[PDB]
Amino acid sequence: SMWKEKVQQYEDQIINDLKGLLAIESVRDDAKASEDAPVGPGPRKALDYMYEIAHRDGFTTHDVDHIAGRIEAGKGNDVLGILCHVDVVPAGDGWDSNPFEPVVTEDAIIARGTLDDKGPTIAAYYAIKILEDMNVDWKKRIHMIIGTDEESDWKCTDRYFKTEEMPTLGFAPDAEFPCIHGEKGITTFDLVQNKLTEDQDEPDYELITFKSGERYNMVPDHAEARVLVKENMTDVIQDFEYFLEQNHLQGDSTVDSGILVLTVEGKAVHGMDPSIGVNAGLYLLKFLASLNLDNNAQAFVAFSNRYLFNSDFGEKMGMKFHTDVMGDVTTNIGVITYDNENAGLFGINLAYPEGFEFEKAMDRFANEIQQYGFEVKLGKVQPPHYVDKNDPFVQKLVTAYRNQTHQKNEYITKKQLFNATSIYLEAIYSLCV
Repeated sequence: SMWKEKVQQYEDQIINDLKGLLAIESVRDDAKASEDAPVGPGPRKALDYMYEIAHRDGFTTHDVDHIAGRIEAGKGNDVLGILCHVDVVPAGDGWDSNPFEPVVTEDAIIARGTLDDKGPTIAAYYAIKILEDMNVDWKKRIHMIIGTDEESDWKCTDRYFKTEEMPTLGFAPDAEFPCIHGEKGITTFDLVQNKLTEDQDEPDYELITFKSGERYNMVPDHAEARVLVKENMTDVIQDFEYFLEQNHLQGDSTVDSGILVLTVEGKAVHGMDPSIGVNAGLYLLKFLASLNLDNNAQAFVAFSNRYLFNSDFGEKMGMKFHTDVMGDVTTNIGVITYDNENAGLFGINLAYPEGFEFEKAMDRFANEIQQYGFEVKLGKVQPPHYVDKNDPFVQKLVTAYRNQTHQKNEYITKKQLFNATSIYLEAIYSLCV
């Protein structure tokens, strides 16, 4: 395309830069490591080499303990990350050429690291340099993140991500769980009430059943309470209507034979953002809170009100947590049930960004709850993670690709190399410009 010519104007500089990087015997050497070169002198030089060309070309860089680092470009809130590495495996068995003296041929360039990774690392960097030469007007920051330690897999756990910013999206071809934003974390768990089989006076109201929602991460738009009314009913009915209008709610009340049936409609919406909908079940419990109920029903209504009502962002559970780009901890109450025999239950869906402290928070709350006769039953934990095929950059790469088109004696084709730059080039452009 136009992209392809563009690169062709940088052919010699790409080759030169590449040669320079292949010529470094950046092989792991644990026995000669130091604090200055934690995996040995080679990889350290290869990482330094990258910072030099970055500087030569005017990019800011940032080093992390001389094991990994980044070359920075672009402008804006979002950060696209491209993760690569400059360490290389040993050459070893029967090379027809010097593995760390690159030979550039007519069609091809021959050396260790041509394929993994030095070639793609250079392609990526040149896509960025080319775009920069255009003096193009960026809308995203780009972090070319460069590692040296084969032992790490780019986890939010590993040395770089302990302290450096997490890319909001990106490409990390060789890691299964890179620290890149992707999928919100998500769990479920039940809050279960301990039944209280004790003795008490007859109550103005006995809650017989309550049901709202189902076991989906949706905001329930329907709730029903069936209540035994000791004395008269005109007051409760009148108050329910008032409550419905004060809260701008559709709902309704039905009587038969001493049983009052209270019904509240809400607004279903996905549980991944509950603030947007209206939880019928929580609203109905909110109203029950004003009544003299039997003990168990009253503790159950009370619990909803202390921890649940009007707390879409985990606030009343001690779990508010805000992320600069990745969103907030979110709590949807998808299911609420109650009956005489089993007492009460609340099903919670809790969505979190990396890296909210999940189990620590649970434990704290798990205990706070003890005093109220409520326990936590843990559902499935699905931690935040990156999904390569959902990633908007990986996708532009596949599109850009479509638009265009440990061995011995490893080599890379000139054409493979320039094409790789064209495709990085197109994709990065479309996405950050």
